[PDB]
Amino acid sequence: LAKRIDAALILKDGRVVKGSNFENLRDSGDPVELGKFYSEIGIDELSFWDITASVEKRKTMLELVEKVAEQIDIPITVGGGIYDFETASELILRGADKVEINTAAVENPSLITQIAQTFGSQAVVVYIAAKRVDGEFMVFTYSGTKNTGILLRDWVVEVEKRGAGEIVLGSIDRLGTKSGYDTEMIRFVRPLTTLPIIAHRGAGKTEHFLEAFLAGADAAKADSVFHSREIDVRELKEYLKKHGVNVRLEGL
Ligand SMILES: N#Cc1cc([N+](=O)[O-])ccc1O
Repeated sequence: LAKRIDAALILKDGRVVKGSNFENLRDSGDPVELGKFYSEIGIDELSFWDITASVEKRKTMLELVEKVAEQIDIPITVGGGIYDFETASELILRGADKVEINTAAVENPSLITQIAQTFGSQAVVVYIAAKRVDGEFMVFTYSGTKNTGILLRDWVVEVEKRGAGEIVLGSIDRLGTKSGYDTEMIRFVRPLTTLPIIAHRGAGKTEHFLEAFLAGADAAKADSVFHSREIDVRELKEYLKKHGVNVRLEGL
C-alpha cells in the first residue's frame, strides 16, 4: 500500500482541546471544520478521540459523527470511552468508519470479534499501549496506568487472531516527548503481525515520520504537532516522497 498520515483530534464536549493555529478557519476549535481542512491538505485518515466522561457524552459523539460523516471525504475513526458493543454499533451506524477500543478489548477480547463479525474487520481498530517493564514490552490499560501483565508479543498475535483490522502502536514512554516514534517497538511488533500498524506518540519533527516508516509502520498518527503548526502536513508529505516513501500527494 502507500503509507498514511493520520491526524488525531482530542475532544471535550465536542470541542477540540486547545484547538489549532490555522488562522484561516472560522472556528479553530471546531472539529468539523478542522477535520475537513486536514482532508483538503494531505491527511489520509482522521481520528476523533473524546476525553469527555459526562452524562450526555454518548450523544455529543453520535451528533458530531453525524455532522462529520456528511462532510468529510476520508476515513474517520472514533475512540475515547468505548467499552462495549452497544456504543460501537451505535457509532459505526451513525457514520463512523472504524471504532477504536483498548481497555475493553484487553478485558474482553471477544468484543473485537463481535464488532468485526457484524461490521467487518476493517471497522475495528485496537489501540495497544506499551512500555518497557524490566526489559520486556507490556501492554498497559486505563490510559496507560494499569500494567496488565500481558506481554505485547502475545497481545499483538491475539488481536490479529480475534479479527481486528489495524493496530495503533502507542509507546507510553513517549507521551508528550518530541524525540520520535519508538522505532524499536515498531520493529519489535512488525514481524508478529500482518495487520496494518499505525505508529503513535513521539512525533516532533519531519524526519521522525521517515524513521517510523522504515521501522515498518504502515501509518503514523500525530496531533498537537499538526494543530500547533510545528509540522506543515504538505511539507511533511513532500519530504516523505523526496526520500522514497510511498505517500499520495496532490500536485496543483
Ligand atoms: N489515537 C489516539 C489517542 C489515544 C489517546 N489515549 O489512549 O490517551 C489520547 C489521544 C489520542 O489521539
